[PDB]
Amino acid sequence: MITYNDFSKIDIRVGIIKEVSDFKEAIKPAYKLKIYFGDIIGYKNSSAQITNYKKDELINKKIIAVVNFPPKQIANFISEVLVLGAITGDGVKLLTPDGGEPGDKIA
Amino acid sequence: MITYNDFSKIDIRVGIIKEVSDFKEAIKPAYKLKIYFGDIIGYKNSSAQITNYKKDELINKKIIAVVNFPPKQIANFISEVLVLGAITGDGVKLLTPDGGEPGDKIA
Repeated sequence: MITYNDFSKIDIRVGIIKEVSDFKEAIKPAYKLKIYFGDIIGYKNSSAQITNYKKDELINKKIIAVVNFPPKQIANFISEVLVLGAITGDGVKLLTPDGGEPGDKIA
Repeated sequence: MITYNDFSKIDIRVGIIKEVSDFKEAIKPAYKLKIYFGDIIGYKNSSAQITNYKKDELINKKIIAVVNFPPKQIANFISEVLVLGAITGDGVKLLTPDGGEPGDKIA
């Protein structure tokens, strides 16, 4: 129902979470994440509904994100990337790469 | 580059690799993978350039795949889904979910 070309339009990278705070103003329970995506992209912020994880579980965790969306305002915060996770019977479960560095690209 | 809708159009699921064999006719080194995506989608086949993994590393592994591409013929084989992995300095590294069941959808 899409093309292989449609998927190539999406820029999906490995990132590493470096800071986590509560997103107090958000409707949904959420964290503000500051994520490093390597020497060229640098740091981007994200809103993520992943409060099933404790903050200490996310520090230095390698995650996967869409990095070429338009910035999304949510209250007074700008979410710059979308962190990918599966919607499961036990909440959102992050996607992780088996290995890789921040800024590595999904094929 | 895109909008959120460009991403939402892509159907990305958790699947589990059930069978792995060598894709002997492919010019790139690749495995043929039979992957279970839950009781609605069922089984799908994929060609994956992940021969840096041993076959016994992949059996029972939860992976992430795009499930709504058109089928892609590669030699005499039809690859039905795209298994997602990061392109790293040490080869392709599969994406895995932290948890989830086959057919669970990426948000």
